[PDB]
Amino acid sequence: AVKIRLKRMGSKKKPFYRIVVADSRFPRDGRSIETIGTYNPLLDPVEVKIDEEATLKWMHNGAKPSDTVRNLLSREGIMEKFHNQKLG
Amino acid sequence: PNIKSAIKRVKTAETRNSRNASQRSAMRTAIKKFDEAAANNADNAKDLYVEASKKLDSAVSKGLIHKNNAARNKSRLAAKLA
RNA sequence: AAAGAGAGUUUGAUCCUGGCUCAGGACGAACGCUGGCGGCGUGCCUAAUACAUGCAAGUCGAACGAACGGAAGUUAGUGGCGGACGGGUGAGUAACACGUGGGCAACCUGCCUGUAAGUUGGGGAUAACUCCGGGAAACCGGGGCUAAUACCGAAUGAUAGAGUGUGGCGCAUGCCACGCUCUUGAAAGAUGGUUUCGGCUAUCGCUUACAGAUGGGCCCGCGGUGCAUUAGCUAGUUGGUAGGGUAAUGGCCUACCAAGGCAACGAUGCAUAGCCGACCUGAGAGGGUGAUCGGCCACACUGGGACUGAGACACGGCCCAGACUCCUACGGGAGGCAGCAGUAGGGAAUCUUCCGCAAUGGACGAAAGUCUGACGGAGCAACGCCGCGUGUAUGAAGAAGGUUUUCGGAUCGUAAAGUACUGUUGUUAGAGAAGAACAAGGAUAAGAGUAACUGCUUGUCCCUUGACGGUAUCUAACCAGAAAGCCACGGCUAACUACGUGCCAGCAGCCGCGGUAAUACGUAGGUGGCAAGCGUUGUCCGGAUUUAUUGGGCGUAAAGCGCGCGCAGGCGGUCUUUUAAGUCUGAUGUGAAAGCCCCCGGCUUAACCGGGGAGGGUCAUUGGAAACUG
Ligand SMILES: [Mg+2]
Ligand SMILES: [Mg+2]
Ligand SMILES: [Mg+2]
Ligand SMILES: [Mg+2]
Ligand SMILES: [Mg+2]
Ligand SMILES: [Mg+2]
Ligand SMILES: [Mg+2]
Ligand SMILES: [Mg+2]
Ligand SMILES: [Mg+2]
Ligand SMILES: [Mg+2]
Ligand SMILES: [Mg+2]
Ligand SMILES: [Mg+2]
Ligand SMILES: [Mg+2]
Ligand SMILES: [Mg+2]
Ligand SMILES: [Mg+2]
Ligand SMILES: [Mg+2]
Ligand SMILES: [Mg+2]
Ligand SMILES: [Mg+2]
Ligand SMILES: [Mg+2]
Ligand SMILES: [Mg+2]
Ligand SMILES: [Mg+2]
Ligand SMILES: [Mg+2]
Ligand SMILES: [Mg+2]
Ligand SMILES: [Mg+2]
Ligand SMILES: [Mg+2]
Ligand SMILES: [Mg+2]
Ligand SMILES: [Mg+2]
Ligand SMILES: [Mg+2]
Ligand SMILES: [Mg+2]
Ligand SMILES: [Mg+2]
Ligand SMILES: [Mg+2]
Ligand SMILES: [Mg+2]
Ligand SMILES: [Mg+2]
Ligand SMILES: [Mg+2]
Ligand SMILES: [Mg+2]
Ligand SMILES: [Mg+2]
Ligand SMILES: [Mg+2]
Ligand SMILES: [Mg+2]
Ligand SMILES: [Mg+2]
Ligand SMILES: [Mg+2]
Ligand SMILES: [Mg+2]
Ligand SMILES: [Mg+2]
Ligand SMILES: [Mg+2]
Ligand SMILES: [Mg+2]
Ligand SMILES: [Mg+2]
Ligand SMILES: [Mg+2]
Ligand SMILES: [Mg+2]
Ligand SMILES: [Mg+2]
Ligand SMILES: [Mg+2]
Ligand SMILES: [Mg+2]
Ligand SMILES: [Mg+2]
Ligand SMILES: [Mg+2]
Ligand SMILES: [Mg+2]
Ligand SMILES: [Mg+2]
Ligand SMILES: [Mg+2]
Ligand SMILES: [Mg+2]
Ligand SMILES: [Mg+2]
Ligand SMILES: [Mg+2]
Ligand SMILES: [Mg+2]
Ligand SMILES: [Mg+2]
Ligand SMILES: [Mg+2]
Ligand SMILES: [Mg+2]
Ligand SMILES: [Mg+2]
Ligand SMILES: [Mg+2]
Ligand SMILES: [Mg+2]
Ligand SMILES: [Mg+2]
Ligand SMILES: [Mg+2]
Ligand SMILES: [Mg+2]
Ligand SMILES: [Mg+2]
Ligand SMILES: [Mg+2]
Ligand SMILES: [Mg+2]
Ligand SMILES: [Mg+2]
Ligand SMILES: [Mg+2]
Ligand SMILES: [Mg+2]
Ligand SMILES: [Mg+2]
Ligand SMILES: [Mg+2]
Ligand SMILES: [Mg+2]
Ligand SMILES: [Mg+2]
Ligand SMILES: [Mg+2]
Ligand SMILES: [Mg+2]
Ligand SMILES: [Mg+2]
Ligand SMILES: [Mg+2]
Ligand SMILES: [Mg+2]
Ligand SMILES: [Mg+2]
Ligand SMILES: [Mg+2]
Ligand SMILES: [Mg+2]
Ligand SMILES: [Mg+2]
Ligand SMILES: [Mg+2]
Ligand SMILES: [Mg+2]
Ligand SMILES: [Mg+2]
Repeated sequence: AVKIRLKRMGSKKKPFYRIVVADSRFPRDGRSIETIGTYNPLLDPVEVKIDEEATLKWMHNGAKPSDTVRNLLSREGIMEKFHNQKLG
Repeated sequence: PNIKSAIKRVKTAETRNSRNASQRSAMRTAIKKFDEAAANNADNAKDLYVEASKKLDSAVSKGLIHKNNAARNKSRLAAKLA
């Protein structure tokens, strides 16, 4: 089951996450299908950059955001679009 | 075994082995008594194709044979019917 | 744009050829002397040797029969999913294993997403439990009782099979769409709202079918190693006919038939080796390597086999055989650190039997939640890279004391000592981060679906969680106080004087120094290179144009076969027309991420870490040009 999740990279006690699409089976920092965006939690206003087009393409093919990703996509505001394109 | 979840697997697989071997050899007997009937051109050759067909695709629903395997064998037996 | 340093050594002296040696850079390094700190990384290269002791794979009572509780509320076994992922190693392997590019009209795919049909009716058991029996123990038999989403029939339902009709087609085998006849193939309930109880209904499920996504299977072109003092190799081998088997084509297997197939464009054999992105060096072309990080492969004490499953011939699963260790009441039993730590051994050589699921990602669950030596952190080691501390300023023709002196002086030396100043570091005491998003739970609002709810999807508020760790980081004060070594000084190569020894002790990369005035041995004074280091050894590239495509040669220095006839191969006079294999050029797809390079930004700077880009192919499809080779 392919799902979108964070990927930890950076230095010791300085994490930086890169939103990727990959299977659950593959390692956390291993194979991935493609990359969507990044996520910096250290910045006090957390800044995130997303494709907003590859995500919606993937979520109509059987992709599920994880716990932290869903908060990111909701705050950015594309799960509304996933709502509207589903029923419309 | 020495992981508690592994002791169950070794003994629950034997129960599946027992049930599978029993009805897998039931399938082969129906085929065994068809091709010999086809050679003799008896009247039983026609209706021995039906339960052999019934045995083959019942095994698919039971899940111990692939649907391509069942579909293939039925076609090849039908040729021998003459 | 980029763009290349030489020196010593054959001779009485010279010019060439030619080897040897040196100056540079890099290690997963080791050893010797020395040793303050912080940040980021790295750490069994040998025995794929043998392994004490702990922990690394479980979960679900919202699928089915118990103990605390006056019968409210929480905890074994059957059953489902997961154990095929995550983690380790480099033995084997010279081949579709890998890299790159294609084909599958010759294939499969649990969980995930969408859509369409339904989820109707029965039956027989068996664990657990309860007795009996056997054995030291592992554990094995017999009798009786019970349930399920466990198991097995039944009704209905195939684009599954057979026989056809039509069309539209393609690459030969063949494909796509629709229609007709006949035969087979399915299922499960659980938790709630409503009504009434009939019944309906929400959520999670269950069966069949088709799509998408994901992960795999098979085939093919090209590419990357030594030996010819290794010339033949092969017999299911090569092709065909019929059948078997597989998810799928195929000698994959079998019977028959024929005798073929490969090789000097290097078969076969021996030796060595996981492959790549990449790393080191180099002006470049190349040469050497494949540790850490990422992708693929093979292996799991040594051989062989299969079961269960969507997926295995399965690291912490099973069966047999072998070697080894252990327990036996002698009948028999139990094991596998190339998982995280750790032990012995080998070695010149490599770390803790630590803390947490707080963050990320996994398995189960409807959810809290449980599991996670993955992963986050901490510990040891100057192993490497980066940063800066061992005090600053002024101060004598010049303190004492070393060391030398043709004895007047010179040098250590503005360095002492003195005065003035600072606290990076230190010691003490006070303040104290980010990493946290959550999930769940509570109110709402809007939607699809409803006879109506419950419930589902999205939005906003309330509440909640830190191993690191009182860590990083500030400000308050006192102290120049606790913090400098290593190698060389004849030339190459920056830096010279005394004393001791007397071909002895000794030095050495090369030339070569030492035989009672040694800038070369040993010690001092002084100096020169670096600095928390500095030297030596081992390995690789460079210099080496010393295998010369870029970039050498064969009269006398090494080097023209004693000469001819000639198969294969290499090369080929002049012009015209055509073709488009070589050649040049445009578009599309791809050459992952990380790394080198370019442009910006964050850590007080750097190392380091982010964002974007570039480069990288004798690559595939397709369109052009016609001078040159064909
Ligand atoms: Mg924050
Ligand atoms: Mg039936
Ligand atoms: Mg001479
Ligand atoms: Mg020379
Ligand atoms: Mg150089
Ligand atoms: Mg050097
Ligand atoms: Mg020390
Ligand atoms: Mg020491
Ligand atoms: Mg090893
Ligand atoms: Mg072995
Ligand atoms: Mg043990
Ligand atoms: Mg634990
Ligand atoms: Mg219950
Ligand atoms: Mg459930
Ligand atoms: Mg239980
Ligand atoms: Mg693995
Ligand atoms: Mg190997
Ligand atoms: Mg390796
Ligand atoms: Mg490929
Ligand atoms: Mg019964
Ligand atoms: Mg019994
Ligand atoms: Mg019984
Ligand atoms: Mg039917
Ligand atoms: Mg039926
Ligand atoms: Mg299903
Ligand atoms: Mg794989
Ligand atoms: Mg094949
Ligand atoms: Mg090849
Ligand atoms: Mg055939
Ligand atoms: Mg063969
Ligand atoms: Mg060979
Ligand atoms: Mg060069
Ligand atoms: Mg190169
Ligand atoms: Mg290793
Ligand atoms: Mg071993
Ligand atoms: Mg199976
Ligand atoms: Mg095995
Ligand atoms: Mg296993
Ligand atoms: Mg394997
Ligand atoms: Mg494994
Ligand atoms: Mg083990
Ligand atoms: Mg044994
Ligand atoms: Mg270990
Ligand atoms: Mg040892
Ligand atoms: Mg030793
Ligand atoms: Mg966790
Ligand atoms: Mg989690
Ligand atoms: Mg779930
Ligand atoms: Mg455990
Ligand atoms: Mg732990
Ligand atoms: Mg770790
Ligand atoms: Mg250090
Ligand atoms: Mg040392
Ligand atoms: Mg004096
Ligand atoms: Mg004096
Ligand atoms: Mg301070
Ligand atoms: Mg304090
Ligand atoms: Mg304090
Ligand atoms: Mg969370
Ligand atoms: Mg919530
Ligand atoms: Mg509401
Ligand atoms: Mg509402
Ligand atoms: Mg909501
Ligand atoms: Mg404090
Ligand atoms: Mg301050
Ligand atoms: Mg002071
Ligand atoms: Mg000099
Ligand atoms: Mg002397
Ligand atoms: Mg010397
Ligand atoms: Mg000397
Ligand atoms: Mg000295
Ligand atoms: Mg000095
Ligand atoms: Mg330094
Ligand atoms: Mg060194
Ligand atoms: Mg050396
Ligand atoms: Mg060269
Ligand atoms: Mg020459
Ligand atoms: Mg010549
Ligand atoms: Mg001569
Ligand atoms: Mg000669
Ligand atoms: Mg001649
Ligand atoms: Mg010729
Ligand atoms: Mg010509
Ligand atoms: Mg020619
Ligand atoms: Mg790349
Ligand atoms: Mg900056
Ligand atoms: Mg970087
Ligand atoms: Mg980049
Ligand atoms: Mg022409
Ligand atoms: Mg033309």
